[PDB]
Amino acid sequence: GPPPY
Amino acid sequence: FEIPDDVPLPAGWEMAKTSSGQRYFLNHIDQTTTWQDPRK
Ligand SMILES: *CCCCCCCC
Repeated sequence: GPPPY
Repeated sequence: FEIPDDVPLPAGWEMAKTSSGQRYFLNHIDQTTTWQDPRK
């Protein structure tokens, strides 16, 4: 699960 | 761990922590987030 920007 | 400062980061690439040291790297040229990779 990649974090947002 | 496993991430010395022998080399800086890549250009157009911010960074940010999303947990206990989860310094996920923010790719600017591509606008994205990824765990360790460019540093180590
Ligand atoms: C905690 C098990 C699920 C974590 C892997 C999902 C990465 C997006």
